Amino acid sequence: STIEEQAKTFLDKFNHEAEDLFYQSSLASWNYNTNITEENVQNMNNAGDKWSAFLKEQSTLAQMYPLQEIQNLTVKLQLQALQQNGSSVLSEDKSKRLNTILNTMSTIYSTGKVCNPDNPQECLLLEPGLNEIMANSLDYNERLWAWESWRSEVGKQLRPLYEEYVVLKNEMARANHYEDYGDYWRGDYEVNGVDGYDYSRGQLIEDVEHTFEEIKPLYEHLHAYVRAKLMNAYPSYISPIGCLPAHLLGDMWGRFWTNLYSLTVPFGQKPNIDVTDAMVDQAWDAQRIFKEAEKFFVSVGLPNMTQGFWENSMLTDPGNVQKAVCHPTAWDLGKGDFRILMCTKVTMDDFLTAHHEMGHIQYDMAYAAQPFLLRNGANEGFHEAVGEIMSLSAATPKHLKSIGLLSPDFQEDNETEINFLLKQALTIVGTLPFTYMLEKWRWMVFKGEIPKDQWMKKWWEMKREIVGVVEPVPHDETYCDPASLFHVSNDYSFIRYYTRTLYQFQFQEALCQAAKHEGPLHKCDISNSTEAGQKLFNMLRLGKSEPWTLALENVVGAKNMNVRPLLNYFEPLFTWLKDQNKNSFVGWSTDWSPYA
Amino acid sequence: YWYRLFRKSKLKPFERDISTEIYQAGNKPCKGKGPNCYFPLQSYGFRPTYGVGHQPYRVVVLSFELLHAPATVCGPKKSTNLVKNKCVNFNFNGLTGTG
Ligand SMILES: *[C@@H]1O[C@H](CO)[C@@H](O)[C@H](O)[C@H]1NC(C)=O
Ligand SMILES: *[C@@H]1O[C@H](CO)[C@@H](O)[C@H](O)[C@H]1NC(C)=O
Ligand SMILES: *[C@@H]1O[C@H](CO)[C@@H](O)[C@H](O)[C@H]1NC(C)=O
Ligand SMILES: *[C@@H]1O[C@H](CO)[C@@H](O)[C@H](O)[C@H]1NC(C)=O
Ligand SMILES: *[C@@H]1O[C@H](CO)[C@@H](O)[C@H](O)[C@H]1NC(C)=O
Ligand SMILES: *[C@@H]1O[C@H](CO)[C@@H](O)[C@H](O)[C@H]1NC(C)=O
Ligand SMILES: [Zn+2]
Repeated sequence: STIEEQAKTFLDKFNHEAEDLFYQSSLASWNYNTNITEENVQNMNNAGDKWSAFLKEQSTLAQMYPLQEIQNLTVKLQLQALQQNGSSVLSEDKSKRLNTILNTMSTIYSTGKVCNPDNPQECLLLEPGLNEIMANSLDYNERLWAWESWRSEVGKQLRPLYEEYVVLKNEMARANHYEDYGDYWRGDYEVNGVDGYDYSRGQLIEDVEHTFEEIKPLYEHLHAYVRAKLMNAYPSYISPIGCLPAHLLGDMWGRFWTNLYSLTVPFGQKPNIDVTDAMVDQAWDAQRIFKEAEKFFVSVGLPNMTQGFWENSMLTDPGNVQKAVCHPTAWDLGKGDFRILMCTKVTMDDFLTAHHEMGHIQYDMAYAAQPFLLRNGANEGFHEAVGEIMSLSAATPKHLKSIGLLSPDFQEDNETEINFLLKQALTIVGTLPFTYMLEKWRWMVFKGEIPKDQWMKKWWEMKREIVGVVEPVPHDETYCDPASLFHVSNDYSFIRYYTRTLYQFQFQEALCQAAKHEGPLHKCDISNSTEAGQKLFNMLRLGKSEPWTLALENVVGAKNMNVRPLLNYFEPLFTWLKDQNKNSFVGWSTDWSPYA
Repeated sequence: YWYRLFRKSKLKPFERDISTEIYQAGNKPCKGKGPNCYFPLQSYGFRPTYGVGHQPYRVVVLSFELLHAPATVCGPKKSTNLVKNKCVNFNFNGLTGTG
């Protein structure tokens, strides 16, 4: 006769309907992903349409129960997930316009190609053209040509579309009793209810600013070292004190700095660790790699793979008879169906990717007991962090020596550790400012502090002030540079990566401390340590049923984001950089530009 | 294969219900589905590729007893061979002796 009982019954019905519908959709999607055939596409389309129709029908009936009359803090989260008007607040024509504009943007981004001047019959599409050039070329004019071209052909065909996209998304956000679309995305971290763990939507900005204010010295030293080393490959293109050009960062946009290892290696004479020859000399296969990964995961006390996973999940490419999409992915079809889809080769990179995917599968398997609506991570950053901690822990030389893939007489020196630390730093430390700046610019644009005619005047201005990169050619308001990315042209958030990177090192430090480890953090293996696994389990099985602050506190011991473990992980590299660059200058000035 | 989900009461040992009337959840009187008026019957979705915890189990709950009765059809008894011209302990249909 109350409202709580009616809400409970409604969720009870929805829980049993959604399971069957979602399982049908997921099975159809997997069947399509295995092959490439017309009837599979037809089945996938039918299943997806049915699932979307059911979800839309069930969303409407959930608004009858007021949110203020229910005090349970568990069904309230599910109702809040269901009571959300998706895009129906506006009129039908506006919704149709929004769907059309999104589809047009996606189509424009997907099928964009650039042609070499005076050669209309030779056009490349980035994967083996621009981005390949971007990743494996030491020339100067070619890199600048590709970098300017791709943006010139793509961004101007997306900017007018993006203006209407922003306007309509703001309209929908205000219709949904929010401030803007940026507030709509920041709401993922919002926690209301139980006292002592509240997290307002506006606290995220302050937390991110405070945490980033501490990373600056290490990034400054790394930037100075990279700038000093790159003056040997481009002698007359890098300022002694200026900012690094964005077209010489080994990537189309500068997201990662991994492709600069061959230019900035400290000791090129001593080789790195590569067990590919050991893998080949003992006749290893994909099954052996996967069973070794399973052994590593069971070494810490976690459960192992279900029998069906060894049957329904493909491990190697079928060949020319079939046609699949080789892309690693952990599939949770529901109702006890967990699968891995990856084409495996005998290589160390696959040896680490297997661990990453199996960590994904373990995390998915952890929270199978929770209701359907709560079967996800605490936030949008826990999942990849749990995946990556195992990958970081499994590459230690001690583990390689223990499993017999390395010579027992290989005397590990204090010179290879610097190489490994630098290689890890170039791909971990060098991406946080980029993500932070992109999210800050997007939030400022959505909020309204930046008028429509002052977009790019800020976009290149923040770069020089944060990332230390300068545009090689001037730009006007016609360009839309951020839309060239996959996560900007298509509607996707970007603050996931910063939080994931900050969480992974904190978790690693907590586990290493719990494992009674003595020495530097970079030589830590969580193998043969039960105490290092059970603690992690306390976070694995919670899911979305509890605020992310409580989940983080259950492992690390602190309820707020922290950065000290990240700097502790790179301490000897920091000392070596401090010793090396005593005769150089740290810092950058925003006055030098390549074009002026 | 179907199973009950909603009912406005609890069950008692050895009770069976076949009712198909719609279940009421609100104050207003009900005629047909639509609003808070759900059908109290939902089916399973068994598939051969489910996990161990979701695959169908044929469960004979031998909740058997009801022993007492004018009749007592019985479990089966073992018999052995027969020996003659010798001193043995015999049991014939409950008649027990020696000779
Ligand atoms: C995949 O394709 C092959 C031939 O193209 C066909 O024999 C097989 O049944 C297909 N399987 C699925 C799941 O579509
Ligand atoms: C909230 O409801 C759940 C079941 O939906 C129950 O387990 C829990 O005890 C309830 N909360 C309180 C404080 O009783
Ligand atoms: C949006 O949600 C409100 C309740 O918050 C509801 O009254 C309104 O009809 C909804 N609009 C839709 C579903 O388009
Ligand atoms: C790990 O996998 C092995 C191989 O089947 C199995 O015997 C063992 O029970 C697994 N460990 C756990 C904790 O499930
Ligand atoms: C873990 O312990 C086992 C059993 O003693 C041992 O064989 C293995 O080498 C150990 N692994 C590591 C990484 O020390
Ligand atoms: C390694 O140890 C040696 C000890 O002789 C020391 O001279 C050197 O500075 C240390 N660091 C590197 C990077 O070699
Ligand atoms: Zn991953």
